[PDB]
Amino acid sequence: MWFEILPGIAVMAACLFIPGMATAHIHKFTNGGKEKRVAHFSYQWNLMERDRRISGVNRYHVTKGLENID
Amino acid sequence: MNIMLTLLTNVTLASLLVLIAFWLPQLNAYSEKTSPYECGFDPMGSARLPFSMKFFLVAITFLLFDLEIALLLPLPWASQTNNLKTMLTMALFLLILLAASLAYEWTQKGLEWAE
Amino acid sequence: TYKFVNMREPSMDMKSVTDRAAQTLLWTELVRGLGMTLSYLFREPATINYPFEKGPLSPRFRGEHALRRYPSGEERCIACKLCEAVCPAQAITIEAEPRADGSRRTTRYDIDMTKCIYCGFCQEACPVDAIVEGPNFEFSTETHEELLYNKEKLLNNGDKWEAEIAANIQADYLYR
Amino acid sequence: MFMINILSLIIPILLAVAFLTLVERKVLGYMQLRKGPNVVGPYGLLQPIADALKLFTKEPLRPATSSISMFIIAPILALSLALTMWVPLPMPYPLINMNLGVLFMLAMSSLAVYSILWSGWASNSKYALIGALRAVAQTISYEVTLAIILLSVLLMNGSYTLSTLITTQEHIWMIFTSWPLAMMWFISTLAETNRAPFDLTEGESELVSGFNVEYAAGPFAMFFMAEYANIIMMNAFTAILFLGASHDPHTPELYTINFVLKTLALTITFLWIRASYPRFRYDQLMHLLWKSFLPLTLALCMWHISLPIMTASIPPQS
Amino acid sequence: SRGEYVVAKLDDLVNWARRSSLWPMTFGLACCAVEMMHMAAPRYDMDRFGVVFRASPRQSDVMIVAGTLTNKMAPALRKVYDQMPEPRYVVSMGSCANGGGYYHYSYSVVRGCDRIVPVDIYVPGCPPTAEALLYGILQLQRKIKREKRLRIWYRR
Amino acid sequence: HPAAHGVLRLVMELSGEMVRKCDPHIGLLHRGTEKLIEYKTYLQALPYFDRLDYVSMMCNEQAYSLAVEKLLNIQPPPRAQWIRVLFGEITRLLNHIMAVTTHALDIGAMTPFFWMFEEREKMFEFYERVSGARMHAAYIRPGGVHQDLPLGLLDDIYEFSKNFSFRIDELEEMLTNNRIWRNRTVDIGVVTAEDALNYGFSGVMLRGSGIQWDL
Amino acid sequence: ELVQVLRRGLQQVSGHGGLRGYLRVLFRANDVRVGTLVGEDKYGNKYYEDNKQFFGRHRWVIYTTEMNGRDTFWDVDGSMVPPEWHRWLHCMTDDP
Ligand SMILES: CCCCCCCCCCCCCCCCC[C@@H](O)O[C@H](CO[C@H](O)CCCCCCCCCCCCCCC)COP(=O)(O)OCC[N+](C)(C)C
Ligand SMILES: CCCCCCCCCCCCCCCCC[C@@H](O)O[C@H](CO[C@H](O)CCCCCCCCCCCCCCC)COP(=O)(O)OCC[N+](C)(C)C
Ligand SMILES: CCCCCCCC/C=C\CCCCCCCC(=O)O[C@H](COC(=O)CCCCCCC/C=C/CCCCCCCC)COP(=O)(O)OCCN
Ligand SMILES: C=C(C)[C@H]1Cc2c(ccc3c2O[C@@H]2COc4cc(OC)c(OC)cc4[C@@H]2C3=O)O1
Ligand code: SF4
Ligand code: SF4
Ligand code: SF4
Repeated sequence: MWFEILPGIAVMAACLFIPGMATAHIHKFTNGGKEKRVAHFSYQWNLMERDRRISGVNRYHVTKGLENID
Repeated sequence: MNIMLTLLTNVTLASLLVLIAFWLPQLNAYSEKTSPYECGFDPMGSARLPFSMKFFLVAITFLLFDLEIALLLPLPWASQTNNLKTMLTMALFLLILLAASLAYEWTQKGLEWAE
Repeated sequence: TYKFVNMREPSMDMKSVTDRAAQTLLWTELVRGLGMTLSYLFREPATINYPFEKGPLSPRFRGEHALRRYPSGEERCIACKLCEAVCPAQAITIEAEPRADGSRRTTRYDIDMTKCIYCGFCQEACPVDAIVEGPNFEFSTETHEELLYNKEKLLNNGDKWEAEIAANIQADYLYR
Repeated sequence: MFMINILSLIIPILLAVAFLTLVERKVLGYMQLRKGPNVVGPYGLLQPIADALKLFTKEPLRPATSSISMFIIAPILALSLALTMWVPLPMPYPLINMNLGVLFMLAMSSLAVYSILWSGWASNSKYALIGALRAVAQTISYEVTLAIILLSVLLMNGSYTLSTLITTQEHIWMIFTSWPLAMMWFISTLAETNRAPFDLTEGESELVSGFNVEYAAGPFAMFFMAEYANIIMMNAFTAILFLGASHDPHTPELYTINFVLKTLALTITFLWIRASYPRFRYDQLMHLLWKSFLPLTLALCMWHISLPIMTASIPPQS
Repeated sequence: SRGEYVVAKLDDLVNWARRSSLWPMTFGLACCAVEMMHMAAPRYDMDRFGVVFRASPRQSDVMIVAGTLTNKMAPALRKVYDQMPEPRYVVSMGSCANGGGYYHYSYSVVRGCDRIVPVDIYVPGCPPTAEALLYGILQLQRKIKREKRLRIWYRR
Repeated sequence: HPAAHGVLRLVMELSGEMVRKCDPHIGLLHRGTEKLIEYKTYLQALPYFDRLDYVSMMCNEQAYSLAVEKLLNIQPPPRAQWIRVLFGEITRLLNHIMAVTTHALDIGAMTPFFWMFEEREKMFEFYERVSGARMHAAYIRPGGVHQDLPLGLLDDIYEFSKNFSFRIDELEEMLTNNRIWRNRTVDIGVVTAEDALNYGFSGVMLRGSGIQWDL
Repeated sequence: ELVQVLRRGLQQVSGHGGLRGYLRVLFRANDVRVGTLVGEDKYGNKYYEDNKQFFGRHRWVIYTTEMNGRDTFWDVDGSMVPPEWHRWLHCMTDDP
């Protein structure tokens, strides 16, 4: 044997691992590595657009801290 | 926009698979080969003849019961209202009448297939 | 003397009713069937590694036909034609004449292997143990003509399989 | 870069389906006291590749009495919809983030039946028609109950967003709250995926091949891939719904591994069930779903509406 | 030549896939079908060679004629043979299918199924054992290995 | 068709899936056996009875042998008769396994077939040891049996027979109490005792209807 | 325990003459069991037994890679067994 079934299950498990890990890595890569922002409601979208406007480089992910207050 | 790209990608992949399936192999189509299959003997009548539905009344009933899920699907948002006593009375009222509809069809022999 | 297979009445007590309700709602017998299949999953399969591993056979096994010889190298067959008379499929064709030394021998001995039913009646009928069904069963051909055996093919089969055929006969002839 | 994500979701799913077939054969074989594929590759690891290469190099046949446009469109629709159902699943992050992901899966699963319907009708043969009509009856049997079960379960979530289900089950699996709903949901998924003991449309002993009897080569391979991708997808949906893995935002791979293990357990349970039971009769399936599951589901829906208000347990979202 | 090497490799790959995945039609006529069942049973387990039964002729690669073919039945056998997509193979199993066998001299029996369809492998016996049928199946696999369609095409 | 159980052409008139009429067309395996028998001797005709019902070979041989022995006014010896009854019961096991498992396979329960066909294989081995053939043995002859049992066959038959009841138990665990199996089998194809008698039924088709008759 | 089963596996790979012989037997027969060499063939076939296996798996042959004229590294069949080893292998007798 019954443990001769295991190689196929391991191949299938390895194949099923890839989508979630790939999505997480691509989200980190394109979002600055700080996770992809979630916008279920228009308030979150407004926050994202404000972030893009004030980022100075048109990227919502770039974050401006307290080094912009003179 | 992302969902449109996803749909286009999936349909394109499936269509490419069909195109490979139809253009890669060697085709030797002849009349005996393309004839309809009925276990070795030629079919008697047409497959486009009327095929009786014995569950026809359940099929009509499914139309009404399917529309009741549309009425019950906004229930998660309705639980956030201040008038919970009114809301709960309406939610239960709709499910009781739904069950009563099923009880009437069941007792009056509506769920039995025609012979 | 008989028994009934479906003449049992169910108990009507509350305990019995609750057990049956649990069986209906929680699907106990279905879990029993799942347990049986799960049990079989952990057993050793009965499969054999063919062609490396073979199925057991017997000295009485009926296989491909062969024509045998005496230890001197002289053929055993004397063309009595009893095998041809007894064959229920009429699969045997025999022609005979006196040999150059006056011996009673065959000039034609054919077995149509696609007529043969592999019954073994011919080796029972043979009075000198000339025709046998040898142990071989792996002789599938790619054409129909290769299964129409003449005397040369059957004598070659005898020459090729004599070592095993004699050992099979030695192990079974006291039951015959 | 989103295209790379689409491909990284599509290709591994197809590979998992190809090997799922090998797994089913091996599990069924060992449950039947035999071995199953173990020659073509070590432990049969190359058997799915041989099957795929054989099916895509054999002659595809177009029936003489068939309607070609539907005949060719139906397998395309089946496979494309099977691939599309995966995009809102959070593992732990979805490719597409939807407010109503559950409704999206409901609607696309409803649209997937038309592949079987149109395939059976456009084959223009009697067995294919009988299989298509069995699909009609099957959908009528399971759809209402499945929708109401989903609503009853998601009354604990507060929304139809699939990622919220991770937050809902942070401390306890939702199967400890609604196991009576989980049993009926599992059986309804068996019916919805046309799996034994509910595999009426194929009807192999009874209808020879059912709906796709006239399909050969690549088109038949596409139908098979769609069905197995649907098996995996529905079991992943159930795993997300009822057995919620804990998610660490800084180590999402732990959630991914846990979720994949649970999905494999549920798919293996599907294969286990197929080897244990006889096939239903399709009117008996309708009567099971309408006379047993429907009343219990209605009652449990009322109970799950009342319980959060009874105990002041209403979930957050609007 | 590079082209000849390429067609030889593609030839081997296609031949390998076809032999590895042989699907016989679920089809049995008489006594021989029982031994066919014993080939699918645990002891031999034809499934482990990649050999799975499928009812539909459209999803089948091999037809095993396992039993007597009568005159009444010959049109149906020919019809389900013609509905197999190509490439397709026929294995003749048993004396009845090979040449008529015990009923060779009958008014209602076809004297060999190769009068109706072309045959690749003739499996002798009445019935052939499950092991003998398995030997014939592996011989058919070996024969499929020897085919060189691509090489022939290139040479043309 | 897989459900056909051989070369059977069943023509059905259907309203929806309801069966309005069944017309079994047979003769797709008519080989003209009886005329051929008229062209053979009594020993040459025996292997035909092997191939009549290919799941109960020695039972058919026994029936034919009894007919010929009755016509010859002779008597088989006692050891031969005990061998005949023993192998008839082994053959009944073979036939009942085949029937029950193929019935379950049609219904949809594919698993018990594989469990029981290993046992069938062990009984085929018994057949082969005694006659040299796993199926068409031709062992039972109008005078008794062809050959005496080999010197260790009874022990192996005993070893097989002391394990078979557990295999029957596993089959019954799979099928007897399953609600799906009962739904597919209870109240299906009900025949009354008088109808069974008039239509010419015999065996189980009688005994399931309460008629107390075993030959 | 499980560890002893793993040790059996490692002594099985060690018992076939190294990793490459292990891989050769796995790809040549889809079996990696170790048995007592009963004998060899004049054509190169080797015959092993293991009486602790159930009946059917207690005797086997590893075929030669080179029969009369043809390469039999992959192409093997049951007809390559000579009649004496044929009698032993199909359990017609107990004596090799
Ligand atoms: C995995 C999913 C993605 C896959 C990614 C790759 C996509 C592959 C594309 C899918 C198609 C696969 C088909 C492979 C075989 C080729 C079939 C066809 O295209 O070739 C011939 C095309 O040739 C036609 O006869 C027409 C040729 C010329 C007439 C119009 C073409 C004009 C183009 C100009 C060419 C001149 C040089 C161009 C240089 C760029 C048609 O021959 P035909 O016998 O019917 O079809 C059967 C093919 N067989 C023989 C292999 C079985
Ligand atoms: C991006 C990729 C696109 C295409 C993808 C297609 C899939 C990739 C190709 C996969 C090939 C794997 C199959 C090859 C495995 C061969 C197995 C080997 O054991 O076969 C041996 C012989 O090998 C074959 O002769 C050659 C097989 C490979 C031939 C070359 C393959 C080249 C692949 C190139 C891919 C090109 C794709 C083209 C489209 C883009 C003999 O074994 P056999 O005798 O059976 O064994 C009988 C059983 N016994 C041993 C127990 C008795
Ligand atoms: C304090 C208030 C609490 C509220 C109440 C909570 C307690 C509720 C107690 C009852 C719960 C029961 C739920 C079960 C629902 C179905 C029960 C049922 O009756 O169905 C059966 C039939 O249902 C089945 O047996 C299904 C058949 C198919 C079985 C397929 C495989 C078996 C399942 C394998 C394991 C399932 C694992 C599910 C969980 C997966 C994790 C998500 C009825 O059919 P019949 O026996 O024929 O009789 C009715 C007509 N005379
Ligand atoms: C599918 C598996 C695992 C087995 C079962 C099976 C085969 C191959 C072929 C057939 C089959 O079962 C069906 C149904 O029962 C009989 C009974 C028969 O006689 C006992 C008979 O002889 C033609 C034929 C049949 C069918 C048939 O063709 O492999
Ligand atoms: S085995 Fe029977 S059928 Fe074959 S040749 Fe001998 S007597 Fe004739
Ligand atoms: S083989 Fe025997 S029975 Fe036949 S002709 Fe020769 S001696 Fe007579
Ligand atoms: S060859 Fe023999 S076993 Fe096979 S069908 Fe004919 S009579 Fe029956």
